Amino acid sequence: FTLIELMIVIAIVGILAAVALPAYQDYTARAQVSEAILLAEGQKSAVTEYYLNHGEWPGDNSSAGVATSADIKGKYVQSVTVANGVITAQMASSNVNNEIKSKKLSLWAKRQNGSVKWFCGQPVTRTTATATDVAAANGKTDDKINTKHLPSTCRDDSSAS
Amino acid sequence: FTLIELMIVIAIVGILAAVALPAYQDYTARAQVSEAILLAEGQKSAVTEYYLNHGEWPGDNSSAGVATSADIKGKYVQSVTVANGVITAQMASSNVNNEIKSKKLSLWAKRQNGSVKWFCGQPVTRTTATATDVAAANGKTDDKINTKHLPSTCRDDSSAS
Amino acid sequence: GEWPGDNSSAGVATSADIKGKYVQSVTVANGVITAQMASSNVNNEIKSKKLSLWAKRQNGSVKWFCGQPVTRTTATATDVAAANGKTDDKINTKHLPSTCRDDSSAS
Amino acid sequence: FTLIELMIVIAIVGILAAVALPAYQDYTARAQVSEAILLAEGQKSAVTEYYLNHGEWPGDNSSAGVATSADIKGKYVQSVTVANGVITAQMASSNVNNEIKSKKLSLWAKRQNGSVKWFCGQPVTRTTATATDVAAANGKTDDKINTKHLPSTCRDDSSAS
Repeated sequence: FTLIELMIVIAIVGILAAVALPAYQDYTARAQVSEAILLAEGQKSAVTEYYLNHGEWPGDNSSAGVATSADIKGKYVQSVTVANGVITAQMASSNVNNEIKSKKLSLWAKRQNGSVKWFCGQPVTRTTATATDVAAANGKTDDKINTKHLPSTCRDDSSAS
Repeated sequence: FTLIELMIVIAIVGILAAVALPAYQDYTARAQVSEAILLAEGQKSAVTEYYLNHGEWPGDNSSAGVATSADIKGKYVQSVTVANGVITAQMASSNVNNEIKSKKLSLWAKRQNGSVKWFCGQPVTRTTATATDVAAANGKTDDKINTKHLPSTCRDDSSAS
Repeated sequence: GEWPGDNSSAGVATSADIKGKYVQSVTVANGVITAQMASSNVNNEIKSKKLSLWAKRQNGSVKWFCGQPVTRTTATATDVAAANGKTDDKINTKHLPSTCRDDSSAS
Repeated sequence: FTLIELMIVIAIVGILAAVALPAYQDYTARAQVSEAILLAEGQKSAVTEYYLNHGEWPGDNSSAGVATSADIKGKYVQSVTVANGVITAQMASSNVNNEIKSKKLSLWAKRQNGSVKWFCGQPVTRTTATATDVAAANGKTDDKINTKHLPSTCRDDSSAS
């Protein structure tokens, strides 16, 4: 009945190759998400510049005069969009974490002691291109990204100022 | 007693998920610190200009006529200050490396073959707005930042000339 | 262009700095870094043992080496010296895995 | 023999912390180099002015009447020199990329449809202060800087006209 001991070793192996893997489709997502974060970053400039020139954020890419929603893109990026200076990009719809598939988070800068502070966080939009305060246009959170599937920092709401 | 071998694999896992992570609260700090570095940089201009116009550094932001201590700020920046042309900003007091929480380092330019050379390094202050030589006003090193928690370069003392 | 003679040359966590389980020292030697086994709850054998970490400059930048406690001739240099500590801290290549079997000579 | 799998993970870590870092002593150099580029720029004016006034470049700083070789300097700059209007500065001899340690590249403007075009590139010198064409005085390329360790643009030879 070392066989048991064997079948034990079998048994413990039996229930050892199942459900012993947390959150990795969760984890890949973050980077897979974060890949999307990497792109619209540059848009912030003319967005600022537009705000810099004018004092008002650009209502969008085109207000800024820059690459629109369906513009600048690639892997994990099926849109890149500005909203009254609030910039946003979307996850791809495949080869992703099945979860984060096609998700976004906005990028909104509200004026500081310094110039302004952006925010890597939830899909939101600025009340006006003129304003700095932005609105949590949540898109029923689909594009919104799990703060879990987000890293610790990039967990911002429109409220972020 | 493959169970041992198992419990070994357990055991080696046992003492594998503890203390195997150096210095990352240390590392984040650097950037979290370095974020603070990013801001007072612009102040150097009028500071120079003040020194440029006058031949004397500005005793501070206000001597220069520029954004004071509690002026220009944001994340990881709970002050930004000039001291006889020596400029300094402080770490935030939260969401930081618990270590570097609320820390500074000065920025002091002393006149060159060229114009002058600044220094990213420890909270210090210039002897006079007129001078270039600066004093290692150390604030008991709290605001002073760990050269470890600093990157290799930004390791300057008032002595830096 | 020179390695740090140690943690402090680098300005970083010294020998008795960064540590925990199975780590009773962590030390740099002219850019050659080393840590020691604990002195208990270990393999009674490997109890209190080390192996250095030395990078010598490449076609690429440089290549480190997980292997025996050694030290770099100079902080300036890349070549490192097999400061062997009478092999106590040195670790059995058997009690080491196949890869982490490097001597100062490793370049 | 998950131990193997372990020692594998060890092994792959074994040969993972060695030689997996290209060209960064190469990269720092560029900026460390480029720092040196930043300085002699202003010399171009009186150099031009000398050429502007006269029609001839200044044989040097002193011909122009400006800050000589061992003049204007600082970090990564252990000389700044003009050569018949061709200006040049040298890398420091420490705290640098051990490679680029003490290296130069000239700065030579040759007359255009417009006025003239300078060139950020290899240590060279102008045939005459009167001329525009410059000579690839190469100093056995030590001061000359690796086009790799240079950025893409600043890759000019005396021939650059």
